Amino acid sequence: SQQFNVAIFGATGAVGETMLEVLQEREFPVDELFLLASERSEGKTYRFNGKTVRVQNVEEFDWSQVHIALFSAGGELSAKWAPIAAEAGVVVIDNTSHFRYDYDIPLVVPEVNPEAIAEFRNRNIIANPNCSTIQMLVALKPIYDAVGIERINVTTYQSVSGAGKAGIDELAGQTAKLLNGYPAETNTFSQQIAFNCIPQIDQFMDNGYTKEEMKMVWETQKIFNDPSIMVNPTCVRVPVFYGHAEAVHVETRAPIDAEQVMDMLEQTDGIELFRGADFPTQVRDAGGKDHVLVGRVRNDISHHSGINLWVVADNVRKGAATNAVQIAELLVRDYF
Amino acid sequence: SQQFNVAIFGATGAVGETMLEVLQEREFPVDELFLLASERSEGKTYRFNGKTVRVQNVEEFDWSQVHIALFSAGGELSAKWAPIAAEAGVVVIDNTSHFRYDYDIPLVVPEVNPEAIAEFRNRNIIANPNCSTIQMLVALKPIYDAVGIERINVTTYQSVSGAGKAGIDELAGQTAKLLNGYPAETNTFSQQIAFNCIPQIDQFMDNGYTKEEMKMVWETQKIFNDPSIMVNPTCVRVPVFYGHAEAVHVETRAPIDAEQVMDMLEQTDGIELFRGADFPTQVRDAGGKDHVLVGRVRNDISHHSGINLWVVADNVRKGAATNAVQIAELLVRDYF
Repeated sequence: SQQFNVAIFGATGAVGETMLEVLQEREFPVDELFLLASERSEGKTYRFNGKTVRVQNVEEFDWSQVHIALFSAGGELSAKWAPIAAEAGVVVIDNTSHFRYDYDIPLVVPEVNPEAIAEFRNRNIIANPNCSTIQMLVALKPIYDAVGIERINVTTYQSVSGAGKAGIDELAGQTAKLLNGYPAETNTFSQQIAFNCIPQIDQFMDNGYTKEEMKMVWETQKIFNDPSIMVNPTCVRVPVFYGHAEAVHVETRAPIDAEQVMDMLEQTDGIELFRGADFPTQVRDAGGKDHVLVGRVRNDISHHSGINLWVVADNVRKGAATNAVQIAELLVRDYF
Repeated sequence: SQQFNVAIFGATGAVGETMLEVLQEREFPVDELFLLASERSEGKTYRFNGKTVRVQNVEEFDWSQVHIALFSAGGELSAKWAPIAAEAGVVVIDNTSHFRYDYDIPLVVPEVNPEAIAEFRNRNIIANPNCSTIQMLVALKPIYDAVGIERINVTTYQSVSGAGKAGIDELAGQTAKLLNGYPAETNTFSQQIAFNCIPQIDQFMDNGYTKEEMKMVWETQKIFNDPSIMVNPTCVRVPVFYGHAEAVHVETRAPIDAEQVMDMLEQTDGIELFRGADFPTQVRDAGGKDHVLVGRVRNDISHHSGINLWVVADNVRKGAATNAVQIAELLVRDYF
C-alpha cells in the first residue's frame, strides 16, 4: 500500500501518453501523477484513474514533489532536465538515447539485466534502451543463457511511428496523394516511404552503418555486458504504422535445436511464441501489446550452430513505455 | 541480320507483356512474333515493332512455326506445353519454377553462368531463375570471382507483384478501403498486406524455411555450380508494388574491403552502384529498369571478411522478362 508520486515528462507525445495508459493498466501504485511539457502544451488535459490531470510547464515544476520521473520528451530536454530532477532526489527513467552510452548509467531490459537497476544511485538515472534492441534481446536472452551467442545478423522492418508523428503523417499523407493521382512530397524522410522501403534509419557513420544500426550494436554489448558478441545490423524503414519486426539470424557458441529454443521461448515470461505456419505480424499481432512476439524459429541450415527467428513488438509499448514502467516496478519493489 | 520466329506463352500476364516490350526495346531479331494464351484470353491484340499482333489459343498452335519460345504461364502449363514445343524443335526458355532443379536443365543468369546455356540440347529447355536469386547473384558474382563466398545471410523486402495481379489488387485494394474506414479483406496473402510485413512467401518446408527461401539456397548453389556456398534467407512480403529489395550480408573466403567491392561492381555492366549517403529504393530507382541496383556497400564490423550490401531490381524485368530475353540473345548468337 506504499504509494509514489510520479512525473511523466513529454506527456503530450505518443510515448508519454502511452506511459500514462500503461501506468493505469498495470495499476502502478501512484499517489500523485504530474504531467510535464513545454509551455504550448500547458493546460491540456488527460484522465488518470478517473480524474483529470493538467499538463504543466516543466520550467515552473518543483521536482521535490516526485519520487520517480519517466522521461520521453527527446534527447535535448533529457540532457537539460534529467540532471535537474536527479539533483532534486528524483530517480529518472529516461526514454531517450542521451544517457544510454554514458559509462556509469545503467541500460536496462527488465527481462534481461534487472540487476543493473541497482546502479541507479550513480546519477539517479536509468536509461531505457532503443526499441529494436529491447525486443531482440528479450527474444535472444533464453538462447544466450542456454548456449551463448557469438554473432547476430539482424535486418529490421521498422514502422514510421519511430520517426514520431511527422513520420506517421508522412506515410498516411503520401499514400493518399499517390492513390488520388497527386504527387507525393518528401520531408521527414529523404526518399518516398509510401509503398517503399528505405534502408536508412538515422544519419550515416564513418563506417557505412547508420546510428540506429550502431545503436543495436553498442546497446546489445552493454546490456549483455559482453564486448565479444558480434552484431551486424541493417535497419530499414517500412510503410507500416505501428510495431517493429526483425529478422534475426544468430550463431550460438554451443549447438542447440529449434525444438529446444521453441520450448524455452514458450516458457519464458514476456514472450509469445507462434509455431509452425503461424507467425506474428505488426498489423495483426503487435499493435497494443506489452510483450514480445516471436515466430519462424528454425535451425540455420547454413551454419553448424545457427538459429533463425522473426521478432515483433509494439515499439511504443514494450519498445518504450512499458519497458520504462517495468523498470519503475522493479525499482520500487526492490529499492524503495 | 538473321531473324527468328519467337513465341510468348502467357502473353496476357505482366511478365509476358513485359517480355514483348523487352524484345522490342532490345531490338531482338524477331521475324514473326506469336502470342499465346488460353481460349478465354484470345482475340486480344498487342502492338509490337509497329505491327498488330493477335493473341491465339495454345491448344491450336503449330509449334513448328517457331525457333524460340518464352514461357510465363505458370508451372502446370509449362510441364504440359514445354515438352510439346521441345519435340517440335523449339527451344523453350521457362519463367516458372517447374524445371529449375531438373539436373538435365540449365538454370541461367547470363552475367553469371552463360556457358550453361549449352545444356539446352538435353531437352530443348532452359530455365529462368527466381527473381530474388537473379538480382542477388548479379551483385555477388564479381565478389565471388575475386575472393570467393563462403556464406550469405539474406533477408528480402519483396513487392506484392511477386504474386501477380491478384497481389497488386489486394494491396491497392486494402489500402484504399482502410484510408476510408472500411476493414481489410484478405483474399490472396496469408495475412493483411496493407501497412504490414509478412515473413512468409510460398509454402513452408519441413526444415522450417519457405519454398521461396529454399529457392534462394538451391538456385544459388546450382547457378554458381557450388554446393559449398552456404545461403541463409528470410523472405518477407512488404507493402510495395514493384521491385524487390534485399539486405545481403556475405562472408568472403578471402578478405576484401568495401572500397574494392564498390570499384568492381561499378565496373561491372548490369550493375548500377550507389555510393555514400545515396542508395537505391524500389519506388524511386528500381521501377522500369533492366539492371541490378546496389547501395550500402560496407565492411561488416561483426566479421573479419564480411561485406554488407543492399540490392534492388525490378522483379518483372531483370528478375524475369529481361533475364529471359538475355538468355535468348546468347542462345541465338552462340548456338544458332
